[PDB]
Amino acid sequence: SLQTSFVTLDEAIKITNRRVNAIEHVIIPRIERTLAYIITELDEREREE
Amino acid sequence: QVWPVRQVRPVTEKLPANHPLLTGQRVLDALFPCVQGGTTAIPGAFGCGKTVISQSLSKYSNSDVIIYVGCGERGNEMSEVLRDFPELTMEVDGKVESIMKRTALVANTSNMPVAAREASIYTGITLSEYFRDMGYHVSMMADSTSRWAEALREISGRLAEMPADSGYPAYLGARLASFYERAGRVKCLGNPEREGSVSIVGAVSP
Amino acid sequence: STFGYVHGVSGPVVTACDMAGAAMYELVRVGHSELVGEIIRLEGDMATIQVYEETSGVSVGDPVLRTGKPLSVELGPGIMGAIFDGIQRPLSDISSQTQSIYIPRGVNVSALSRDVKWDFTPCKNLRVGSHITGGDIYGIVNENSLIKHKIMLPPRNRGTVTYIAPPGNYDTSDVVLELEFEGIKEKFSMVQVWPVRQVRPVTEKLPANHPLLTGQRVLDALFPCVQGGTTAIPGAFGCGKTVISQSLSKYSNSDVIIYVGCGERGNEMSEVLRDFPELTMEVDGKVESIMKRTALVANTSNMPVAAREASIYTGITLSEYFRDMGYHVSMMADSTSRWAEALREISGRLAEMPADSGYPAYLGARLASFYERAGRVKCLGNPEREGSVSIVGAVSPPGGDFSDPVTSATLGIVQVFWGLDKKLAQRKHFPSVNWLISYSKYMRALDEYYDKHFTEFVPLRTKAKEILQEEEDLAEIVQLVGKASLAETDKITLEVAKLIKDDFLQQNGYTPYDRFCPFYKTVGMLSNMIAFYDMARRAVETTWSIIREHMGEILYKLSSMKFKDPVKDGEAKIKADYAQLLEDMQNAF
Amino acid sequence: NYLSQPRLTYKTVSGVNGPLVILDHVKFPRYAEIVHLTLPDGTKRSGQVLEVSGSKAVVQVFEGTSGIDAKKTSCEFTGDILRTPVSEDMLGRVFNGSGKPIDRGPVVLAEDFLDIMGQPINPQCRIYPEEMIQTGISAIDGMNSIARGQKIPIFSAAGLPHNEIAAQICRQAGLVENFAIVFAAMGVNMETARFFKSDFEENGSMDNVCLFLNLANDPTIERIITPRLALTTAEFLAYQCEKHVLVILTDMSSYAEALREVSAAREEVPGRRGFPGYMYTDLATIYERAGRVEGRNGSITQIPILTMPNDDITHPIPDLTGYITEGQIYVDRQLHNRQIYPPINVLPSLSRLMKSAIGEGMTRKDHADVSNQLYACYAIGKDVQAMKAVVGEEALTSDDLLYLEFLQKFERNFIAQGPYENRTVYETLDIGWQLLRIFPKEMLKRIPQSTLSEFYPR
Ligand SMILES: Nc1ncnc2c1ncn2[C@@H]1O[C@H](COP(=O)(O)OP(=O)(O)O)[C@@H](O)[C@H]1O
Ligand SMILES: [Mg+2]
Repeated sequence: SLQTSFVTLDEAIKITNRRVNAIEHVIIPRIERTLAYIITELDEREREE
Repeated sequence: QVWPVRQVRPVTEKLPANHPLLTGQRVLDALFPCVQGGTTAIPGAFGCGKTVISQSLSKYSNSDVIIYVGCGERGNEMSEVLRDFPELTMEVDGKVESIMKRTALVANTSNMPVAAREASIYTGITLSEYFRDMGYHVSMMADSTSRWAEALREISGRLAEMPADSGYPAYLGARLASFYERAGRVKCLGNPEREGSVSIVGAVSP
Repeated sequence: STFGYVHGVSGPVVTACDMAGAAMYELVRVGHSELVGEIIRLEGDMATIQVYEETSGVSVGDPVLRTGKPLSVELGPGIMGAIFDGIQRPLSDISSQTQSIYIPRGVNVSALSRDVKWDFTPCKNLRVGSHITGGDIYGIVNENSLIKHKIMLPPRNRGTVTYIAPPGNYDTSDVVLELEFEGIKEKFSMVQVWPVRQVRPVTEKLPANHPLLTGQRVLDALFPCVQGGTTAIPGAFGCGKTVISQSLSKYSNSDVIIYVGCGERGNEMSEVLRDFPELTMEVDGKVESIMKRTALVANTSNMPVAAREASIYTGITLSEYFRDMGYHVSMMADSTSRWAEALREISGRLAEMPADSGYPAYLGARLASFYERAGRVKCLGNPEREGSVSIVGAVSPPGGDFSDPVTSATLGIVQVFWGLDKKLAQRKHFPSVNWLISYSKYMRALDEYYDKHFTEFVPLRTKAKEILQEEEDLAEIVQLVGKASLAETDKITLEVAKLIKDDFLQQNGYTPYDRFCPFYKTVGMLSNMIAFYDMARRAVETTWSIIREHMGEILYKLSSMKFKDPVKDGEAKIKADYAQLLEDMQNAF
Repeated sequence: NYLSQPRLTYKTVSGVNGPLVILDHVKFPRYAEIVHLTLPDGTKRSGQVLEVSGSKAVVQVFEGTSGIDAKKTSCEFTGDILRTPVSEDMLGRVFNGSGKPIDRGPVVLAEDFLDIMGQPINPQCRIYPEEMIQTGISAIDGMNSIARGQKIPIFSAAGLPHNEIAAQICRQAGLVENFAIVFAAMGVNMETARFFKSDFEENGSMDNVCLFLNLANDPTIERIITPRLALTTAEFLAYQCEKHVLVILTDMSSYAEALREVSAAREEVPGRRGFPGYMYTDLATIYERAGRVEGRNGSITQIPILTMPNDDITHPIPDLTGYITEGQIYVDRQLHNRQIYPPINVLPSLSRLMKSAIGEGMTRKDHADVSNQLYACYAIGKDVQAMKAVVGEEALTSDDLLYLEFLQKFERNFIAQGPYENRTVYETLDIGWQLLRIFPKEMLKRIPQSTLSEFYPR
């Protein structure tokens, strides 16, 4: 009962530690440099005005 | 004959384009094909190869004549054109002759004056409409139509005109429209009843 | 002419007429209460002036009294212990002459009082008839017990001495020296007036070689600063900023201090103005107050925005006048982020074009033309002296982000950055200087001093830097897999890194033994802690357990090293005790 | 040929604001004309007429309008545009930004007077650069090799050692009989000026080095004419004295930041991030003054150093530089924290003239193919390194472990070389071929089977 719950646990840890590292490294660094592009492009609409 | 560069050349009737422009590149001929008599834009940043696509299209395409307009680009790029073109030939009727015999250059580099970037575009299309009327299939490569648009911005900054978005004048889209519309496969004026074509491949530098 | 008329005021800006011989950026006095303003445009006979004060009740036709000078400081005796604003009005005299709590908007009170008497004595080389160039010391005023105020010539003029003063007590209005030149003879008192935007002339820039002994152990060893250098610190709410600003005034080898609070706050400036008069300096005799060698430039944000933008140039010009005497000045601009907000309002009022995030086009050039006024240089004048100016400019970025048109333009001009951290204050690690984000670029010029004076310090700290740089990649795996898979070589260098962050770097400022750790204590407290490391490097190449349980008392002798009080403990005893610990480690191994 | 009429001296200033002085009653003013202000307190300042209109002349001064009167200042109109006294004796001397000597020396004895704006070379008589300069750096001479007549910047940042590799490519500058180096420093510190000055005297090279140093405390309108002075003497040495010139324009971001303040004072039309609309043409008037011509045996090569803000290649300083020049050299911050001395990230680096400067007669046959495979094996292994940080260190294909074996052996052995080591191009290609030995013969797709049979078994 502790062997079948052991090998199914690290099967569900690798699918979670990848989904955490898919957010910290692919999704959030794509949003935080999208938001860095909005502010530099909204500063240029103010100088043109 | 003397002809104004801002006046469109008269012609009998416009025709739809049917024959393609085979550039020689594999992705360009297969996926995104262009016809002779068609308009094409090549945007891209520095280091992408906007010139190498234009050099490979001026050497190996199926166009009769080639007119290459360097509008505000590097001086060594217009100096490598007239180096490797007379040592490159083509075979049309069993004989070989260099591809510089079908090429005319209009070179106005970025070191040269600014307002002559506009005069180099309108010259290169008027030589392109002249060889259109003989029945040839002209192909025109404006090397940068984004340095022409920076020439219009700097002239409009001295006239104190009101800008459009990003400082360009409000008539920017009307000068680009009256330049690309002069292309097309079209039945020429005159009694011997021939047909010509102008293909404009203008590389934008955003 | 001498008078102009107002002809129209439209806010802070006055378009004064009848001013033909007026210069650009020249200070005038607008109105009946004589509000101070500067000429900013000049269209024929009219001069467009923006007023520093609040224009209210200024009529058309009020006199505009021309002065003929730009914004300039008065340099002379009576400056040590004085508190000015950014345009050098004496705050300690305005509150005494007027007996109130406000600044009365029309005070042309002189920055140096002309009622106190100063004991003047000449240089004893100058006689009547000597040729004198600009920058020559022709007298010394014994201003305090600490500071001898060397009266110098202005760098502009030149001539031949025809009248020197006898030794005695004078005001700042009495004529002291008189100089014949070609056309007319010039006479001038002990005070000189120098424009704050104009860089002080000097003979030759010298390279900076001598370090600033700040007193802290992490700053004197790992990220050293030189006298004549430019540093920068983050200006957050609380990390360590109060003790880095006060240990550098108490425990440094700098002769005079200038502290420029530049539009700070209401209560954050009243905290500074009541803590610096109550500081104590341990000179070789008895204890003294710190205000015998310290001047303050105090600005809150209620003050004018051009008296907040020119507070930096007032502070660096007081720092350069005391540089030319031969002293080693150290200047701390309390905030340069609040100074660049005074440029954005000055440029935003003139309708200048914004460059980046609202800041004007000349932001990076005005910051460079101030940090390049700092340096150890050989001064003007035939007495053949040398001086220095060190600049510590704090930067408070928005949100603690190091990407900003002020912060990213500061890190490209300064050489040293002492990175104070908010997290190390929450863990009570004092001082809170981080070691990863900090750096120092004066190490290549400091080896020539270290090989002539200490000679076992340069490879000492590079071993201490690679230990802590190793700890950050070891810190991610101690929670990943754990110490059960940690190597016998890697688990010891983690355990001496915890000895580094506890004994060397962490230094309590209220304990009487660690208020001023000199460099003889600093070289000793690391030479017995790196020699412990490499003898523990061959001990694992021959057991990690028996060196931790048997040398636990030797672990205590290194962890009570920082206690070897050097005020009341001799230097030679501390060197003697530190050699005895070195023999105990070499014998136990 | 020569001006003989006396000079008119006006006291007719009628307006001054910012850096612009406006004179009235000027008799036939000339565009781009130099004037000589003398202040009421006696100091002299120079100027340049920027716009005429009828009888007015809008002159900007090079030192700032601080103190310029409306009645007492006197402005003398030199009747010609800005020419500088150029000579062969401007080689071994240092100068400031305006024109003047710094090293306690005399003025130039003026072999002739050249206009600093120049005039553009005819593109028919401009020949292609062919002879590869072996500069002794493996990241350059391996994959980003420069030619003799090539403009190529060093894309840097703040704090990275771009001054150090500037002095390193000065010593080892030779062909695969020395370079007359012209150095222009604009907006630099005091230590950066002393680092370049004491290095050109250390290697004995200050007999053919003309330093044009303009410090950070020098006026910001003298930074405009500083590259124009250092390129009008470089055209005198290369196109008249037949000399091979190496021009280094360090801190080109301090030139264009000094270009933004002048245009914002004139209220010109802004481009991106406040820079003027003519920033492309103003940068190209000092970048396209390079190459070699057909009638001469001299040449001029430009290596303009610039620091990009916030490590961004899309800022208007390094973006508009890539459109004019012929490929860039990109030093990196991530390779500087690992204490690699040349931190040259080769992926956004380029040499547009390297294809004509390498080959069989130039260096050797295998050069064009090993550089395409060293570039592709580096680009795949950085994509693999961006994959193992998300997936794991153990869920990779066994082919993907060789790309981690490549990069750790690439950055420490190929590009890292030390500050005084000058590897030849035959040293580099035998080091670059060692890193391809760890891959199979049919995983190198860019190299054909012909030149694999001659070089890969070794
Ligand atoms: N087919 C190719 N094979 C190898 N290299 C190429 C090829 N096409 C382009 N390049 C490289 O791309 C570079 C782009 O040249 P260029 O077009 O002038 O840049 P830009 O787009 O700024 O004009 C060339 O110098 C060359 O080194
Ligand atoms: Mg191109």
